[PDB]
Parts: sequence; structure tokens; C-alpha cells
Amino acid sequence: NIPIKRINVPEIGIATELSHGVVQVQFYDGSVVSVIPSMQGGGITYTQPNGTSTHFGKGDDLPFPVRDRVGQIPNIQLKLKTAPLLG
Repeated sequence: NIPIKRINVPEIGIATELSHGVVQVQFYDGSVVSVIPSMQGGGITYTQPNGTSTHFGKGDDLPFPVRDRVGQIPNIQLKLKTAPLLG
């Protein structure tokens, strides 16, 4: 969807805020985490380097390496808020 903020997160990857509130992080290994706003159903969509996508909702426990990676998203959300104007 339309990026409204995008920042490089050194040592982690590239983070994007999409126009409808989803936050995505593309990690250095090609994995992607999408954090879905609670208003849109919440949860996490995680795509492995091999292309496999999994949705983790409320009540799903997060396996390795998803749990630790999702644990980094709050700090990245704050970085996106203070991100420069895109461009």
C-alpha cells in the first residue's frame, strides 16, 4: 500500500508505515513482519525468507524468531513517528 513513512533501521532492516496504519519491517534476511492495527483486527503477519506467510492473532504464541522480532517493532514505531518527511 502507499508508504507514508520509510526509514532505514541500522542492523535490522527497512521499516515502512503504510497509509492505513500497518507497520512493516523488512529484515536484513528478507523476512517481513506486518503489524496490523487493532482497529483492523490486530495481529501480526510474518513472512519467512523462503516466502511462507503466517498470521499470528490474539491467542497465538509467537515462535522463534518471530517473538524477538515483533519485540523490536514498538521501538521502530517510535522511530517512524519521528522519521523525516518521506524523501
